[PDB]
Amino acid sequence: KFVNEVRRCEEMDRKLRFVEKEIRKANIPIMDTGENPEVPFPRDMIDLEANFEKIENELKEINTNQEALKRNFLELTELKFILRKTQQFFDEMADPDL
Amino acid sequence: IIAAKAAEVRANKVNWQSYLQGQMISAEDCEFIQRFEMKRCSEEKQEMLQTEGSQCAKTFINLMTHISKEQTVQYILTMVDDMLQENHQRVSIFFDYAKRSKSTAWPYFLPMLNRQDPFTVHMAARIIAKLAAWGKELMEGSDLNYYFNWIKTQLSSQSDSSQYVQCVAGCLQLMLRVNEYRFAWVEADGVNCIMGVLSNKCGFQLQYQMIFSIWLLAFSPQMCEHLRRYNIIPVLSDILQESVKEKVTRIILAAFRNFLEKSTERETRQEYALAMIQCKVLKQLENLEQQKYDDEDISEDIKFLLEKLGESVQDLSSFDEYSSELKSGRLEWSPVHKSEKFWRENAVRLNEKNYELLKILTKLLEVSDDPQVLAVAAHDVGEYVRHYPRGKRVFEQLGGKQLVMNHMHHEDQQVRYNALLAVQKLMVHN
Amino acid sequence: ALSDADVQKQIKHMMAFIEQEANEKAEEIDAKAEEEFNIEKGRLVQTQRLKIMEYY
Amino acid sequence: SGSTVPSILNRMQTNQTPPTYNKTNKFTHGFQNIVDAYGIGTYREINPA
Ligand SMILES: CCCCCCCCCCCCCCCCCC(=O)OC[C@H](COP(=O)([O-])OCC[N+](C)(C)C)OC(=O)CCCCCCCCCCCCCCCCC
Ligand SMILES: CCCCCCCCCCCCCCCCCCCC(=O)O[C@H](COC(=O)CCCCCCCCCCCCCC)COP(=O)(O)OCCN
Repeated sequence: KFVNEVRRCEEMDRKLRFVEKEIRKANIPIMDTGENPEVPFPRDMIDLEANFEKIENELKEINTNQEALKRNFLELTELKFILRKTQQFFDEMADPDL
Repeated sequence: IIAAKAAEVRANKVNWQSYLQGQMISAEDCEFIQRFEMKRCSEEKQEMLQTEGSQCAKTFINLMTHISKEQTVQYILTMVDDMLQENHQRVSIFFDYAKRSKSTAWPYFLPMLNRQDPFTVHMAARIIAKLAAWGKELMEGSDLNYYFNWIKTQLSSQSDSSQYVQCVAGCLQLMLRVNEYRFAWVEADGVNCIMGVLSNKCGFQLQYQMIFSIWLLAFSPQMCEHLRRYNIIPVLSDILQESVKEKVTRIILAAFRNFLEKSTERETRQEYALAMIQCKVLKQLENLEQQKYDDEDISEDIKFLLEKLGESVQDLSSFDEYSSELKSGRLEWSPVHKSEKFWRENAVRLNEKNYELLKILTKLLEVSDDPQVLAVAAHDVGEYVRHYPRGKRVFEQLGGKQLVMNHMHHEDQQVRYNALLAVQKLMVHN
Repeated sequence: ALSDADVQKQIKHMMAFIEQEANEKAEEIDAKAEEEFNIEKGRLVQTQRLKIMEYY
Repeated sequence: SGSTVPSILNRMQTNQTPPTYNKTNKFTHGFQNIVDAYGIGTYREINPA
C-alpha cells in the first residue's frame, strides 16, 4: 500500500545525499546537535519536499550558472588580452587614424 | 458523552406517579405517560401515538415544565429521542399536537433550553431541530432567532463542553439541510461564529461538524457568494494540511467542490480558485490524488478540484492577465509570474506597444521601493531574458542591466535573491 | 489492566468508532442526495413553468 | 495523534518459535557477539556468555 510514500521518502533521501555531497565538495562543515526529532506524522512531507526541492534546484541552477559564467569570463579575458596585444602590435607608427 | 448520558437516562426510570400525587401534573398526562412506558413494542407505541397524538405531547410538555426534577425531564427527552430515531416520521405526532394547541411547538421548549441540565437542554434542542427538519414548519420569527442565539451561545461555550458543542453542531447541520434555514443562518452572524470555532482549534469531532456545516452552507449559490467576506478557504486549507482524518479530508474536498461548482458567477469562481492557488491547495490536492482512498466520492472530488484549479491557473497565466497586472502594478508573485509555459510562449509579447511592457518593467525596477514589487519585477525581467535571448540587447539598451546590478546589493534579501537570479540569467550568454 | 475485559472494551470502542464513521458517511451522502433532488426538481419545475407562462 | 479511540494490544498463545534476546550490556556486548558468532542461541537455553 505505502510504496508510493516509501518511494517519495527514498527520493527525499537522494536529494539530501546530493546536497550533502556538494557540502563535502565545498569546505563547509556539517554540524552535529544530537537532537533526534520524530518525523511529523501529519502531512509535513509537503513542506519538507518543498524545502528540499528548493535547496536542490537552487544549488543545481547555481552550479550551472557558475560554470557558464566562468566560461564566459575566461573567454572575455582572453579577448581582452588579445585586444591589448593587438593594440600593442599596431603601435610602430599609426599615422593614419583608420 | 451524549450517548452515555442517554443510556444513563434510559436506564434510570423515575416513577411519574409522584407528580400526580403532588398535583403538579395532569392525571390524563400521567396515565398516558405510564401507558407509553409500559408499551415498548413498536406496534403498541404506534397505536398509542395514533390514539393520543396530541395527548402525548401535551403530557410531555406539562410534566417537563411543572416538574423541577431533572430525572423526569431526562426520561421524557430520552423517550422522545428514541421515538424519533426509531421513526423520524414520528415528528408528525408532535406537529399535530402543536396544531391542536394552535401554537408553535418551539415556545413550549424555548424556555426549556435554559433548564439546568445540560443533557436535558441538548436533548430538547435535538428534538426541536429534528422536528423542524422533518416537518413542514420552517421555524422563523423571534423564537427562531432566540434558538439560533442559544446555539451560538453553546458554540461560544467552546470535554463535556466539546460534546455539547458537537450535539449543537448536529442540530445545526439538521437545520441547515433545509434551504430557508441556510439563508437564515447566513443572514445571522453564524458564519463568523463557525469561523471562530474553527480558529479555536477544537477537537476532531468539532472540526468534522464545522466542516460539514460549511459544506452544507456552500450548497446554495447565494450563501457561497456571500460567505466570501469571511475568507474561509485559507483556514480550511490550513486545517486540511494539518489534520489527516479521512472524514475531515473528504468534508473539506467536498466543500471545495461545492464552492467551485455552485458559484453564481465566473468572477466568484475565479476568485475562489485564485484564493486556493495562493493558499497552495494545488500541491495538497496532487498529493491526495497520488494517495489512494476507497470511496469513489473522494477520488471524484479530488479530480474535479484538480481540473478546476488547473483551468483557473491557465486562465491566470493568460498573457492578458500579465499585461493587466503590469498596468495596475500588481507584482505580487501571481501564478503568471512563474508559469513556465506563459513566459516560454509569451515572452515575445513583452515587446508589444513599442517595448511598452519592458519600459514599464524598467520604470518599476527603478522607482519602486516595495521589496515585493522589486523582486517581482526582477524575476519577470529574468524570465523574459531566459525565454527570449533576443531581448538581451533590448534590456541593455533600456539600461535594465544597470538597475538589476544595483538592486543586486539591495537591502532586502528577498529582492536580492531575485536580482541575483535575473543578473545571472542576463549574463548567461554574450 | 490488559485483561479480557479491557480487550473487549477496546474492541467495543473500535466498533463504536467504525459505526460513527459509517453514520457520518451516511449523513453526508444523504445531505448530498437531498440537495441533488432539490436542484433537479427546481430545474424540471422551471422548465415546465416556462411553457405554462408562455401559454397563459 | 489526537484520536479519541485508543489502540489496543492483545496477547495470544502461539506456536511460532520465539527469538533469542539477551539484554546485552556495554561490557557484555563483546562476549555476547563472540558467543553468537557460531550461531544465535535457541529460545531460553543456558547462555554461554
Ligand atoms: C599495542 C598492541 C597491543 C595488542 C592489541 C591487540 C591484541 C591482539 C588480539 C586482538 C584481536 C581482536 C579481535 C577480537 C575483537 C572483536 C570481537 C568483538 O567484540 O567484536 C564482535 C564482532 C564485530 O562486532 P559487530 O560489528 O559484529 O558488532 C555487533 C553489531 N551488530 C549487533 C549490529 C551486528 O562481531 C563478530 O562478527 C563476532 C566474531 C568476531 C571474531 C574475531 C575475528 C578476528 C578479528 C581480527 C581483528 C584484526 C586483527 C588485528 C589487527 C591489528 C592491526 C590494526
Ligand atoms: C592482574 C591479576 C588479576 C587478574 C584476574 C582478575 C581480572 C578481572 C577482570 C574484570 C575487571 C574489569 C571489569 C570491567 C571494568 C570496566 C567496567 C565496564 C562497565 C561496567 O561497569 O560494566 C558492568 C559489568 O560489571 C563490571 O564491570 C564488573 C565489575 C566487577 C567485577 C568483579 C570481578 C573481578 C574479578 C575477581 C576479583 C579480583 C581478582 C583479582 C585480584 C555493566 O556495564 P555498565 O552498567 O557500566 O554499562 C553501561 C552501559 N550499559
